[PDB]
Amino acid sequence: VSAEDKAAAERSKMIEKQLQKDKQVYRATHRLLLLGADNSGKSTIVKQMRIYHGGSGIFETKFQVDKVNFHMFDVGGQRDERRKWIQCFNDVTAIIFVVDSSDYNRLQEALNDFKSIWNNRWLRTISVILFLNKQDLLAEKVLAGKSKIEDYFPEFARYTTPEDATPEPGEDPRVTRAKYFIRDEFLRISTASGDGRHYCYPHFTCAVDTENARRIFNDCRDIIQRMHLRQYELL
Amino acid sequence: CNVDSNIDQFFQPTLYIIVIVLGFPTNCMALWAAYMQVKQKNELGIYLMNLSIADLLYITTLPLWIDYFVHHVSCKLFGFIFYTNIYVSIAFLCCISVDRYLAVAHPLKFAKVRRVKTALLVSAIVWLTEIVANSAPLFHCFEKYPMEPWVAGMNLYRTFLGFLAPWGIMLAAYRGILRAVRGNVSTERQEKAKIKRLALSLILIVLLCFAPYHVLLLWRSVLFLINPCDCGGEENLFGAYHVTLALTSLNCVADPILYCFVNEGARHDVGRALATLLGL
Amino acid sequence: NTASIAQARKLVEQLKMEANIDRIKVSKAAADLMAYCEAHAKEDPLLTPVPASENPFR
Amino acid sequence: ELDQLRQEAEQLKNQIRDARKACADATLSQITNNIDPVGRIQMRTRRTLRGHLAKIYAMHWGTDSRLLVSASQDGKLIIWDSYTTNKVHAIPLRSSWVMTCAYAPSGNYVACGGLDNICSIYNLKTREGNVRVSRELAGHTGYLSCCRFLDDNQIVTSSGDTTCALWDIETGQQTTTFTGHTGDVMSLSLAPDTRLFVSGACDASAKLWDVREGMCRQTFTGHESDINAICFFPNGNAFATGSDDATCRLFDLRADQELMTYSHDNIICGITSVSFSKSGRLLLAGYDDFNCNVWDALKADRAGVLAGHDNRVSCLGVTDDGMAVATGSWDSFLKIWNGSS
Amino acid sequence: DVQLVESGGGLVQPGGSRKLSCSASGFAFSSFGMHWVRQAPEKGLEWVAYISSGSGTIYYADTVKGRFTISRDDPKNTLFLQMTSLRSEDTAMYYCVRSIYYYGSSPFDFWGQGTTLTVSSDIVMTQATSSVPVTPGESVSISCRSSKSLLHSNGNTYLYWFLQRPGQSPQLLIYRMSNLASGVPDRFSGSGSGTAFTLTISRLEAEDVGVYYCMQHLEYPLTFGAGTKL
Repeated sequence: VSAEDKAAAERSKMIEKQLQKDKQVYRATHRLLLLGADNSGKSTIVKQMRIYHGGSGIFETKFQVDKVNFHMFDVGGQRDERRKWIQCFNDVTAIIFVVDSSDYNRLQEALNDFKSIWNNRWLRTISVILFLNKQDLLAEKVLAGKSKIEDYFPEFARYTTPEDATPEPGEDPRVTRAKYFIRDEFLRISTASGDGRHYCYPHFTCAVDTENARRIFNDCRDIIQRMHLRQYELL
Repeated sequence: CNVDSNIDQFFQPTLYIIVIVLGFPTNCMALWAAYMQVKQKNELGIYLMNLSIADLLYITTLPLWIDYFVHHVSCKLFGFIFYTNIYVSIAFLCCISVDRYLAVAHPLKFAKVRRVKTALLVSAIVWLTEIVANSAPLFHCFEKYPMEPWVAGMNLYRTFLGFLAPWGIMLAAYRGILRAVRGNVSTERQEKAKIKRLALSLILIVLLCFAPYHVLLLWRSVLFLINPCDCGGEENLFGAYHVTLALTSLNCVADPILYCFVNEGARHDVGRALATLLGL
Repeated sequence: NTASIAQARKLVEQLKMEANIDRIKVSKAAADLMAYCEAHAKEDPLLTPVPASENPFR
Repeated sequence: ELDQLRQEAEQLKNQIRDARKACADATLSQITNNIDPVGRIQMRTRRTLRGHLAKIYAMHWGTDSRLLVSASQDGKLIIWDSYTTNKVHAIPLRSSWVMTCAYAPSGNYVACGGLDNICSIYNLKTREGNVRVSRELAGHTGYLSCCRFLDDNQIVTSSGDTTCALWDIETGQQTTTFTGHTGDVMSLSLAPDTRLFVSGACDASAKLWDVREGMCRQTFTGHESDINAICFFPNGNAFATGSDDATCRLFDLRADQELMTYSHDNIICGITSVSFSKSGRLLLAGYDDFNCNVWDALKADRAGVLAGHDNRVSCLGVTDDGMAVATGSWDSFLKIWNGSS
Repeated sequence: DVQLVESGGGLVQPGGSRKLSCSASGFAFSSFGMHWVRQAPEKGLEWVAYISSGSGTIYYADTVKGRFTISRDDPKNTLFLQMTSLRSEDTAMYYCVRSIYYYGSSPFDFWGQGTTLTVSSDIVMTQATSSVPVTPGESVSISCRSSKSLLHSNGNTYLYWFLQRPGQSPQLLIYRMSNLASGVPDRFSGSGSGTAFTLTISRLEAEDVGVYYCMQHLEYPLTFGAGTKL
């Protein structure tokens, strides 16, 4: 080793120190992959929480809850026919799937997309946080009554409100039945294959809803808790 | 005084040998699995690495006691290694208990502590402090404790801060783990029940494989507290002490079973290890 | 209909353009690939491990 | 009209298959049956390049065969001196997700690109003393999967919009746009003469274009799934495609057919990277199966296995002089394998 | 941009400590190692001090060891030399030189406009030739010798060639025998073996007039050589 090689070695050592300093931050933050239909209010949630940074493409949104940093990634302006870039997101903490519950025309397409995402090979162990966005629009539409879910889904007639369901006191019971019917439609695919490897967390949120960050933080806490239970030989 | 322990202890020369037989290979596989867990950057494997090492050293210590007992550089030899590995194992069992508690009860706010570098740092102290603390008999001859008051105070220390504090933190941390697991939506009822059973098994096996000896040790110390060298605790305690000494050895066999073999991942790990070892 | 027909005719034109390439015999091309493979086999440190003296990754 | 257009397209395809069958008389295995098969090849990990914080998706050897550049999901492009393991450079990236990286043939610039749809090219040798974005190429509507340098002023990129593009660096505009692919394009390999270049896509097809004029000169099919990686033969008259169907297929330019299929029934995981050796006899392919395979390109047998990675081998490159093979996997580790004897 | 201004100096007493500062503007000072180099009046050069990036490694010359100090202010992009017990041989030109070390780098890039100081074993370089006709349009070759061969096990021979114009600071011509600096035109070249070193100029211009200097970097004593005047 000569003088120049020694100087190069010290340069590499400084680079390694900076690398460790960056590793601290990298392990400190959890990466969340945001997906949803083009009309499924995902950009609305992103804007309500924080301000995104484009650069069609990647949309980055870093938000901090309880001194824990989360990094939401919205992949927009792309054809979602295979989502073959999903192999990049095989290590995200959670997949935030936002679905508009007030569009029964595209509700079946959203259900099929959720089935594809859940049963995806690369997202076998990645938990999904399900945000049933635009609850106010759904309530208004089912209150109007001119649109029937029965003609779109024939199992609504034989569907009843679950006893587990917790509705708002000032909320119409038909609204509760519609909400929980859609949530059970999603949870059917969630429970068809995802027994122990990963879980789907459903949430009812609207455009004006502001506690989405707290829900994401709690769901990520549960996900990491189960991950540590499996990792630390407790499961 | 009237020291008598050769007859009743003559009924378990074989417990130590069978402990060696079931501990050396099992603890070797546990050490290998712990090393593997270290390779996946799991800092808990570092504690499992040293816990198996602590048990392994106790197991390698064990033949020396057996042959010398038959017959009859000893105190500074295994006689020193005797006290440490009994308490280094427990100390490396509380570190596992605390690390699991921090990873489960607070999974999002203690990433700095749950590090391989930090695991070695807190493991270095555990080896260092126990070596330093129990080095008092050496500086500050199989273990008999004739009546010596200094080692009586050491007995009180080693029965309080050697067991009650580490096992107390064990129980507290595992109860906290159970409480945090109960408030987990993802886990089903069966998995939560299995976690509860695992915590109960660990806590109760520690208390049934280490507490009788320390309880008798505390009883002897408080017996000396009033009467010096005339109480004659040999009358109804000595054979019981020598049987709890044999009872203590069962932890070196329980640890690689409880902490490694129970989990499916470590079972697959040891399976691959043994299969590849037999293959070559 | 003006869109699908245009794409179909473009695909047809591209296919017939691809149809006029003089495809040589697979035997002679494979033999040429083999000869190239065998001529440079000595200049391959990966095929024939290089002695450690001039190996820069020793 | 439209039905007639489809019918004549089918007749052209059938004529293509008939011409290929007429040209096809003997499999290359039959020709090479007389050559000496290479024995078992074992490759040692001379160096391990530790320092990446997460999975590594791409790497590219420098033309000096010594410096290499690797891209990882932490938004980091690390340039290593492979001989001494020293980290020459560490470039933070605007977007954490880059699925490709490249090294300029002169070595002055490096390139990266990913889910941001922007090809970020950095000037290594600046009087400023640091690395800065020399240019940010925009114009792709999909994720950029692979970029290669023709020279210091021309680059070639492939994206998920089923398009490839040829960029003039000064102008920053798509000089030529290659639009013949149906599915997402993953990997492109620049020909040694840099006059043509091939690229594999999701439609189970590899299209070879020419840079100067810019139309799909040839199209090769045969794979059953998405083609994940591609690499030109050293002579430039052939290339290799590795796809998700766990088979590597070698295509020949002049024959316009498929030579053989490097497929083993034991392995089922898809291919992530494919590259040849200097003489072209060895084809090294990294898999999803956490290890790489080394086949004899003319006998289609598994001459060796490179198994030192805890996760899938995402990228795998071979030096220009053929001294070593550097594989970057998802366990943050770049291993420089090399021969033993 | 990429300019190293310097301040301090003047007539000083032998018993008075001095601060001699160099400020870097227009390039990343934090990632660059730094050197302090001395030019005796109408004489050759001699390296005085060196400090790596981040102040990890600090080396001093044998002639000024124990009374000189260097430290860097990265936020202010400043490097100052503190001088104690000034001697009569410190009356000289001083230059603050940036230096980055990695494979392919030219680790003497810019020599700033230095400051004058007025006061009231090791590798040796021969450079026997000292006078050359100033006739332009010729092909002049400048020779040099080394006590020990500068070739290393790696392969790179740590020989550096600088040109100092009559009224400007010295500039890099060659950071290693087989390669050429950035701003230097393709007119210059270098070649040699072992200790025999040669600098070749194909055509001579009016801007090539100056003093040529050679340096070794194999050993951190970094002793210069006696200059050659054209």
